[PDB]
Amino acid sequence: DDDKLAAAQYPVVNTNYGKIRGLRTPLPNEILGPVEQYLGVPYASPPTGERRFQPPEPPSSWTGIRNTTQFAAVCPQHLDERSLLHDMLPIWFTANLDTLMTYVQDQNEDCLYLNIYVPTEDDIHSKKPVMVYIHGGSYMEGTGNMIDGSILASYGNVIVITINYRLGILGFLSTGDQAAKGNYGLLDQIQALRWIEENVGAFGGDPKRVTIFGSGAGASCVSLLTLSHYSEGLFQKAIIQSGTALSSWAVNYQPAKYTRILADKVGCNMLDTTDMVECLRNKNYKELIQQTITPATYHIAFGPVIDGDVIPDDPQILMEQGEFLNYDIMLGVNQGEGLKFVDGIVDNEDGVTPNDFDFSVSNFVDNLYGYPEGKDTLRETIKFMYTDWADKENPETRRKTLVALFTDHQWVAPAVATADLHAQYGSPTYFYAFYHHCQSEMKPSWADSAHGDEVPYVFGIPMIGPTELFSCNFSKNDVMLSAVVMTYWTNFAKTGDPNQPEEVAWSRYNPKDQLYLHIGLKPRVRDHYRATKVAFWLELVPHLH
Amino acid sequence: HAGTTYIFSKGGGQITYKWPPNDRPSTRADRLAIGFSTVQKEAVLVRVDSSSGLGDYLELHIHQGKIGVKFNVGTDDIAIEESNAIINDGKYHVVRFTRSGGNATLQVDSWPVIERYPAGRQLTIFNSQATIIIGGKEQGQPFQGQLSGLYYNGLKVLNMAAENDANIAIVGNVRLV
Ligand SMILES: [Ca+2]
Repeated sequence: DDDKLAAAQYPVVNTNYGKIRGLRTPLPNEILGPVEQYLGVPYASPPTGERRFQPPEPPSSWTGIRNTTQFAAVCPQHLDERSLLHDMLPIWFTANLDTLMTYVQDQNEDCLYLNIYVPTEDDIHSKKPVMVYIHGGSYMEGTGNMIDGSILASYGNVIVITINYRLGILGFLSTGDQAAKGNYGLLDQIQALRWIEENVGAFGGDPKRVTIFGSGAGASCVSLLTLSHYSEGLFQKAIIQSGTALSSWAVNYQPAKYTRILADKVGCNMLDTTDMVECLRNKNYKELIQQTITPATYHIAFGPVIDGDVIPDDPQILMEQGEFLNYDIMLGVNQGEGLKFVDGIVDNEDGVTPNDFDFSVSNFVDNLYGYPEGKDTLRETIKFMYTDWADKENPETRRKTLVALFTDHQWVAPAVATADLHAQYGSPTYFYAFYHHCQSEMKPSWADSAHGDEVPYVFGIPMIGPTELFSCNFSKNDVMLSAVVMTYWTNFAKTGDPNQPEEVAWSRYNPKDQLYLHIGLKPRVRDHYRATKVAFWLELVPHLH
Repeated sequence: HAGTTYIFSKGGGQITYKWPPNDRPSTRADRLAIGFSTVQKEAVLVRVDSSSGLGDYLELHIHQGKIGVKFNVGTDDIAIEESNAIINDGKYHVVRFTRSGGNATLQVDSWPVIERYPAGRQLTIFNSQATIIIGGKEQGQPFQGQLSGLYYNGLKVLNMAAENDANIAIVGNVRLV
């Protein structure tokens, strides 16, 4: 409010931690305004030297102005071109990867930073809502910086915020006791929200209208957050896309042993916890990550522990009955999340063969349900359930059934409880099954919408001449869908009803009816998404032992 | 009574809040405060009932002439009464309330802070707080005295009972002093 032009070219927003000077930028699209950008802003104090493996304390303070105009480095991550967590990342990553790494190089442990996108338009019909994005993967990778919010930010006139949070070995290491309780990542996340809660007002924001939303493995955090002593107050509505806190790879039940594999494999042999944690602390943002620690097929090595506090009991037991507050929750899973499940076993004809179908079910019952040694029944049941007795032979049908298992058993089936349990206790619960996807190379021609295909439609990339990451040939429809998507996502964040603030009626999910939304090219509302098959996994299965 | 006063009477005489169905908080901690004066043997004084399908509830009740709380947030029913007191006489008392999960804390006007800590392992949260039934008429056992100056999680129940704001529902033998 003095140097009119030059000071409105890149603004100057008073935080409680100083003044930050940001950056105004327009967008390429025709019907899309500019958006103020405050890239690389700090929400905590560098988890440095001492702090490492300890929860995050506030950021510091300056005077004058601070140039917040470029994404700061991200956390400890090393990505073995393969020998990563392959099977549960998002398709647009497990390949493409190559130059999806303009955000790899430039890694400093001093990493806790967030980005702010604010819409320029004057709403003089009131303070705009907010949307904090927890980015996924399998923990131990990634950044908020690879997804640009501005497109969403602008379209819905809502503030969008990507964050960076501690990662993997730096961010989730647990002895399982005292010297390193665990869950450091979702805790910076928590501080990100408590920073936001405090400051977002001074940009243009309404801390009573904060919505946290994630990409699946990031949705993990967002679902896990519903359940914390710590979360209450910092957000109101959550959108939980493509998975939950019950996925086999949501919660780490034995960081006991997987810290012992790394301890021994770093000259840190001491057999007393508090002695050992001071060892790893005095190693390096290096070394410790360059270690290959293999989790057990379909688990994680470094991830959220049930410590006793931040995560107080088993997500299943917490959800199972009480203990979350009341979150206005919108969750849903994509059609063929699994896909990566049928790797290699699909011929260049286009299907999977029977005595390859069987070895898959039996390297499923074998992997996931180890120990029961009943199983076999399970196995011959599992594979009875997932064969089409109309087209008993037809090997394309047998390919689809396979991915459809995994898909059911890792996202849909769990995402229907959670969706069931939230309706059960007060929360309004809106639900969606994502069917459409942008189709390109990397992702075969037959793949239905696989895990993580939901993203670019939620962030509006079809209003922009594609990208690395999202190298797909976009149509006019993809645009028209993203429009319907971002309006449903936005309106939800603005109110508690994707509909309300030229389309179809969504309507709330609620175990009597079970209405879901069928987000495809024409959205129609259906009911009981996969009932028979979800009821399989969540009923006659734990019926054993 | 040193606030927006309200009387209570013979026959049928009970009030009903109704939270807006999409808006049913559920907290870790509840903070009730309300100062009364009765003359009745058995009764129900107040009650938040959650919703349907939910046995979570919180019920101050005039059993034996001892205004005493009884509540289930999840597992078993907790209950903090002060079972020594013939206080149901017509006299006025300012009976406050604290809760953090299973841990709770009652305190009549100035006497001691009688508090329970069920050792089992209680559940932390109420669920779907919907309707606040001050009167005990719909419980089966009614109450005949009064209340005033109400406070509840920072939501003034009986300043808003006289404003006639949207959500209140007053059907009983009752007054305002
Ligand atoms: Ca409960």
